[PDB]
Amino acid sequence: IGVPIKVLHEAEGHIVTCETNTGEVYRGKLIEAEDNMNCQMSNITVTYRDGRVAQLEQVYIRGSKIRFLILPDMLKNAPMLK
Amino acid sequence: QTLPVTVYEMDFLADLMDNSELIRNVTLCGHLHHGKTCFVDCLIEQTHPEIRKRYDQDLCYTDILFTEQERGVGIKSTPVTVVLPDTKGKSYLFNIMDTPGHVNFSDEVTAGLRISDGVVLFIDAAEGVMLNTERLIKHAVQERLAVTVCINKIDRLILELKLPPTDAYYKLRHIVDEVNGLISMYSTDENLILSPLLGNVCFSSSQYSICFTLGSFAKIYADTFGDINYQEFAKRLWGDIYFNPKTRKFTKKAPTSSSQRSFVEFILEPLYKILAQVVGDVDTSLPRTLDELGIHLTKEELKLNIRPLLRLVCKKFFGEFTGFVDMCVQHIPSPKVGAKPKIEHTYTGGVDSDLGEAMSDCDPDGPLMCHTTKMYSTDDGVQFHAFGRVLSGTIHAGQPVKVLGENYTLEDEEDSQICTVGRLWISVARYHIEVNRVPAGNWVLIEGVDQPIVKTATITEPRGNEEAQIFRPLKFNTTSVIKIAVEPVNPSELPKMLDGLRKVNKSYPSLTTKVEESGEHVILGTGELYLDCVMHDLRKMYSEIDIKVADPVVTFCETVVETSSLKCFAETPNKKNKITMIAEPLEKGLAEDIENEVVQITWNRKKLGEFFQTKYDWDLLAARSIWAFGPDATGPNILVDDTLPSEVDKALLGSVKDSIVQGFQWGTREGPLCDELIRNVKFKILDAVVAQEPLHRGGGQIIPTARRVVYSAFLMATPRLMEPYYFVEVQAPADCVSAVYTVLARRRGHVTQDAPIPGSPLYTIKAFIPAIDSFGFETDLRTHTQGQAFSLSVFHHWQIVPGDPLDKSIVIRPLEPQPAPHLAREFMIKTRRRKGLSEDVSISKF
Amino acid sequence: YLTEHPDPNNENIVGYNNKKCWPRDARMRLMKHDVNLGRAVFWDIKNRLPRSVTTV
Amino acid sequence: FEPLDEDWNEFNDINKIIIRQPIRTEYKIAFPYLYNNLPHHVHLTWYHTPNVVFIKTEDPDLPAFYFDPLINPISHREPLPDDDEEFELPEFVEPFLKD
Ligand SMILES: Nc1nc2c(ncn2[C@@H]2O[C@H](COP(=O)(O)OP(=O)(O)OP(=O)(O)O)[C@@H](O)[C@H]2O)c(=O)[nH]1
Ligand SMILES: [Mg+2]
Repeated sequence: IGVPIKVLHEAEGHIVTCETNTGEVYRGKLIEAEDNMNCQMSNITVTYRDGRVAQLEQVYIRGSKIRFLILPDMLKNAPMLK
Repeated sequence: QTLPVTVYEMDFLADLMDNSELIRNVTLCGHLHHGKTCFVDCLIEQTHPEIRKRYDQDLCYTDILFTEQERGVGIKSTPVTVVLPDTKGKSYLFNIMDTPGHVNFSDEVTAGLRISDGVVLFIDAAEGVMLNTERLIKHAVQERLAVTVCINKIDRLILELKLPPTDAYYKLRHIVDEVNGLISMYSTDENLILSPLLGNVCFSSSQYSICFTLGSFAKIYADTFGDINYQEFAKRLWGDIYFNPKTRKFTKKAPTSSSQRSFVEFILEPLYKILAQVVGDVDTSLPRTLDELGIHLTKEELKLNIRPLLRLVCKKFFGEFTGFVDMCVQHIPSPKVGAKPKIEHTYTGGVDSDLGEAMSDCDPDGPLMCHTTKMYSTDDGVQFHAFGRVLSGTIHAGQPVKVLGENYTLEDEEDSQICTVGRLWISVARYHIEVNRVPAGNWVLIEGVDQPIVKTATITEPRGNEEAQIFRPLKFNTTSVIKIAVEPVNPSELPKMLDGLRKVNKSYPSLTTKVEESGEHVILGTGELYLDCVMHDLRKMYSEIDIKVADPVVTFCETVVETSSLKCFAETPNKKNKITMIAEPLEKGLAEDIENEVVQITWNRKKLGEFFQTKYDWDLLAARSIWAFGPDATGPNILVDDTLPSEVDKALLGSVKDSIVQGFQWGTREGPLCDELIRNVKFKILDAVVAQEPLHRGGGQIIPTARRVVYSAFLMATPRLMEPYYFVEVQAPADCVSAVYTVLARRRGHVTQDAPIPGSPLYTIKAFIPAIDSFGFETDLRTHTQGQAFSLSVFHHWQIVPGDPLDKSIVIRPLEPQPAPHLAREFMIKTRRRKGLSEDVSISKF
Repeated sequence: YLTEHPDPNNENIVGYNNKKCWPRDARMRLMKHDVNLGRAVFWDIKNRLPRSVTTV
Repeated sequence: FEPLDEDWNEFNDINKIIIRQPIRTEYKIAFPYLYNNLPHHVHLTWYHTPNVVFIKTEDPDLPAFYFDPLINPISHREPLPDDDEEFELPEFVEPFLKD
């Protein structure tokens, strides 16, 4: 296993925001993440492509449809990145 | 600031404190000498590259006092804050409190369990469950913390006993079963089953850096061979389950007669083979084994001695202590989750208050609520630093705060002060990291509030939070009964000693220093080594003078045995109102039910009376007539009503009772014999002639009158003395057991249990001893058994001293050990002479 | 005696002349009442003599 | 060794002291600050080491790991999963150091 997956496992418990292939932005607390990018998240603010804001409390995103994730800024002092 | 080299950045530890889900508050405890501080040393060497153990001596990184270095035992519980990775690789913040395992310093553990959420109990694999382990299971369960158990010193099953593999498995299983029994004895929750299958029990050897659960050793298999689900493979390496090598499956029946269990086949025998090939075969077959396990050593590393080479091989093999982190994350809650029972148990006013729901969320902004339990000295000994945890809010360097003492209420507002915080640190053992703010959930070391703090304190905000109440004081595990008296050698140096006498009062939680009426400064303590450390710290740190200490004595109590021969009546000096009382003893076991809060006040009279009429079989006229109990709020004495409503108007008698209970409180402490507490009495009012005018019903007439009523009822009903009895457990070889029976025979004790330890040749002797006979007891055993027996003593109970304390016909020749009927008289007269009373008290005095 | 000369620290034991030739239980036992009475006796005798004429 | 006169007081009154067990010298040496006046140049002694339970080998023909009858016997007597949910290890996976 490489470095970015270990950075993904480090960001669990903090607030991340993910955008997937359907253009939808999901922001909230990351609960679980695996070697593959299957992300279980909770307390989610949801922005669709048109602009509707929704509240979804348990989301499980398949890692295949994910475009990218956005991590907190204090992980630049994490041990695997130094 | 300067700091040692650390494998993680300090800014990462600064930014990790803000998330209260990644923080764990853990207290390591256990019996004496079972491997706590060496495990902390292994964690420190895991986190620091430049700190290494010497080849001949232990490190002891968290023993920072010189008394702990000269005695070799732990005296002060020390905190440390580290960042550790788990098996999956995620970093976690650990606040670890190392507490001493000696029994007389049990107060150092209770101050550690107040500011933490989980308990890790270390148990020696060779000795097993002992006295203080059994007491700390009870004390950690009743304080409502999560409990995990680590079995340290497993190499004593290998290198000392030379024990077969299935017999070592049976020893470990017997230890775990006895732990489950001691859990199930005191708990009402059935979800506290401890087993290695649940990831709840760890295995360790502190001397050679071995630490594993089932999951970490399964991760070792997954890193060695690959393509194995370690979380599923670790579920079948314990209990009666067998590997069948033909089908390559796990079956519950025996394939052959020589089939071993899965824990023996996959885990324990490779450990035996690693230790055997390091110790016995370093010269011939050790490079073959190290080539087989994938471990490369330098040629200079092979030329070491056997113990550092075994530590090096086990450290290269097992590596980081990931199983301990997995156990402390899985089975010890975060302070965001476990805040609600902490506020429910430790905060006065309940969790249902307005501030309790604010503190139950662990909110890092809002009202500042901190609870400081420990006081640490500097190098100079001129000022102290408070140490506690932050329940809510965020404390800042330079913030003006309000310090609340243990006597503060919302009604009084007297025990409070406004102070200014100087600096803030997070504590490592031998250094400290200075920060400017500490959020909620962490531990904090506060400078500049040490002046009103005696034992504990509550740190709040000055403005706002006007309904803030204090937390509960510490409920200690044992009762300090040893009295010593101090004086200065030069009498002009009395204001110097009174400095140090209030300084060691802060660093010691269960210490009680008082001044008698004759001018003696009396210090209470739990044992000999405890007061030895009291004297060392006192003189050498806070007095720098010479101090004389008297001979130690224990604390006595007063009681009755028979029913009083005559009804005891007394009037006020206003000659208007009369109170009459009969004193009787309580039943066996009721006092111990009052003391352990099985029976309580403030109940709404129904369940209270149903207890008395259900268990102890009191009548309805007797169960519905209690007024109050104890001199202290839960003391073992009852004020009972027998006044019939046909003779005494109960609507007018209920007005004076608020003063009669003050009377009974003020008079059940400092009784008439030798000014000590009363035990095991019911004081029963039969007749009362109540005044009609309200000015004659004042407390100033009736409270000394009710005091004299209680004194007369106590003196008429054949009063006796009571002395404390210690419980003693002795670990000894099978030959010196008769010598133990010989030594205990001359100190008025009796042996209750003699039991062999399973899996060990040493025996255990459990006995009761008088506390006044226990001076030099340990030294007598360790001298008479040639140093092979060892003993520890805790406070257990109270019993009646044989003899009559009122027999004036007894003459006592001085400087001679008196026989059994003279004991109560000698104790009573000499304690009156020491405290400063008259030579005698008469029956018709009150 | 204690009206003019208070003793808050019980210092009137140190400075007490005693006879070391006898055993410990044979000479004077220094209880606080007897030491205060001895200091009071010597004070009452010392007050009666003008210090310009004679001095004890 | 060669050495390196107290009046009566309120403090050392023998009518206050309960004489039960005679205090010896080794009591004052084991705990040098509790039973001693003027402890000028004393040293804190080492308290205790746990009892080494090592048993010597008397027969070279016995196995090294043998249940010696000097050791007291262990009195013999869990959520285990079912056999049908078959967890199969790969073929080349062996316990460590079986050779
Ligand atoms: N054989 C063996 N001895 C150990 C092990 N761990 C610790 N010891 C030894 O046992 C002795 C006591 O260890 P400590 O860690 O000081 O004991 P402790 O638990 O700190 O005692 P407290 O002060 O009560 O906390 C030392 O000599 C240690 O080297 C172990 O894994 N195996
Ligand atoms: Mg220790």
